[PDB]
Amino acid sequence: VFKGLAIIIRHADRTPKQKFKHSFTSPIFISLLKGHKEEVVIRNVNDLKIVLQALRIALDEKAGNPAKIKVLANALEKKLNFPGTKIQLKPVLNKENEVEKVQFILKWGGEPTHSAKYQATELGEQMRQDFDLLNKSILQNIKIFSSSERRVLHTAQYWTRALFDEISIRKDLLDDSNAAKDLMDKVKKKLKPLLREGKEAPPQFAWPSKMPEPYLVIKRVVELMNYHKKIMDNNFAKKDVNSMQTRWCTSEDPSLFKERWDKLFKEFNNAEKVDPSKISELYDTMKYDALHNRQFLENIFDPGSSGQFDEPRFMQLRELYKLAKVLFDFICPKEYGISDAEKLDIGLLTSLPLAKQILNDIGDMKNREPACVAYFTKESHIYTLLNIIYESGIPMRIARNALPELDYLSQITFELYHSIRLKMSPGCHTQDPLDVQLDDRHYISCIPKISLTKHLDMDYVQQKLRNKFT
Ligand SMILES: [Zn+2]
Ligand SMILES: [Zn+2]
Repeated sequence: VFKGLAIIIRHADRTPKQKFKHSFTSPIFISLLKGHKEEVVIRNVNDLKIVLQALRIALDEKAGNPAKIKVLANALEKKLNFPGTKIQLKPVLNKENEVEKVQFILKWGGEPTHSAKYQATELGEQMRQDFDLLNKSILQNIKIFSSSERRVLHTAQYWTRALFDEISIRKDLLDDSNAAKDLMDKVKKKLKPLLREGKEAPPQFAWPSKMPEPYLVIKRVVELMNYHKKIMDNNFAKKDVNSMQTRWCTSEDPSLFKERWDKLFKEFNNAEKVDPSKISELYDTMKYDALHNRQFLENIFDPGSSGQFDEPRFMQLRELYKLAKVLFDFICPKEYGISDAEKLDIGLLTSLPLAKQILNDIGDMKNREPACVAYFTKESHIYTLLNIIYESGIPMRIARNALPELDYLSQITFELYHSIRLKMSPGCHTQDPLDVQLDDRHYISCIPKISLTKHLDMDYVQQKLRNKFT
């Protein structure tokens, strides 16, 4: 009895955001500022090659910490051609308005990975199969939206190709708005106390019963992190690191691997200083490495041999992955609101325009004689739109805490049949990243959709929603 579909889709796999920062006083580094006495940003690929050349000059004639110029230079050579890669030069002025030192900040990442096109194409083909079995006329009524971010449009483009300018960027609905950033900071400060001292798993807050107090979990993660840093150092100092993995996608090499983890090891070596914003960073890198650098991850963290044969050795690492998922399940989802009122206000400030559009599109599909509208959005809108759904009081089949992580290519579906059925998918998500069978593509298949509600009267679902718009 199908009549239409309004599907919200998250962007596909992306690389972790990474940056190197160092300050230099040598003249060759100061000359990169080209006389300017304020922050200088470099994003022209040709300008990056010139800066790259400056690092090679510094190398031949010692100008700065040689070890640190190599890591910046090596990272830049591999990353100079990636959109979003930039250099920031922050000059430091002394009492006489003279630049005495310049901070060199190299930032890169946040681009869709080589795996994203595969994930998006499978979904577009799957949806073509699904549609050509429900009603072939639906393909003639496809409308596609995308945020302005490159990673989001990238996902939208390959899904559209797989499904069949038609993609209509809509900044007001699907791009980020500073309306909720004022309120998410009020919330962010509220999460720090939840993790420290001895808060007894405050209220429900998405936390397992068998787990000890949040502060104990953090302290154990620090122990596992301090443990693996020493393994990594021991492996770099003794073994050949360049032979620990035969495939390096995205132009990465063992040096960039060490940098991502060296930073995290620095940020997770004192439990009384762990920042809750950095839990998501730790967990984002663990998925990335488990997806794209498993072999090197195995070997560079391989302890060796402890007497007995085949004695399991990746015990401390599996524990670390498990504990990071707990922290990611009870901090990051609560950046969009802790209390129901916070989840509500942040949810409206972020996704109210999109929510009004969806109900109207469902209303049009009822009056037309089926169609589909796909909105490709950043990760933030999926949580917030979901929060609006729950706080509306509409009868659910599953509680919020029970939903799986809203991973890459997570979807929210509004199926119109008169009756509305809500379904969701966690996207390309796995419960055992260290055991999943991977291809050379470093690509995980997508999880089928699950029903959030049953068939609910259309006229009913509009009152509960329009009552929350006050
Ligand atoms: Zn200037
Ligand atoms: Zn890869």
